[PDB]
Amino acid sequence: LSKELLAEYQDLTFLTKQEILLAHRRFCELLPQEQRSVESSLRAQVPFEQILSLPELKANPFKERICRVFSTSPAKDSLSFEDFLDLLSVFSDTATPDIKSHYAFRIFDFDDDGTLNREDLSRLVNCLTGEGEDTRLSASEMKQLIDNIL
Ligand SMILES: [Mg+2]
Repeated sequence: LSKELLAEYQDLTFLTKQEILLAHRRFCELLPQEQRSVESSLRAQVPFEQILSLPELKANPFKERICRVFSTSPAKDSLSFEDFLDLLSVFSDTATPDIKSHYAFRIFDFDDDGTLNREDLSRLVNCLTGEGEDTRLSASEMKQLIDNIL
């Protein structure tokens, strides 16, 4: 489903509390001492440089998409508390795969036109099949199969 499903989650609290505890400390480890107080973390965002610690984003080198797409801020390089938590919630593959699809989709979808564009289409079957590997090789054959399923 579209942001319609997640829209209901964020507007709620599907996010656990324990995970938050870790963020308060575990993360404050990379944040200055004068910021160790979660009090300044609710307004302060996590610098991209430090975010490199979160493997969740490792999915794509230039997470620049996570900042702008996942978060709506001018910096576009500092995960803010706001969504940060909401991310862990929506990132819950509890329900069917549909939820997961939205997770990886929105993240991989930088344009967000309403479907998988050449941009996502690649990064997509790329991670699954494995760009430049055994599966599909260097070529446009990615259209033959993708078109065979559609
Ligand atoms: Mg797209």
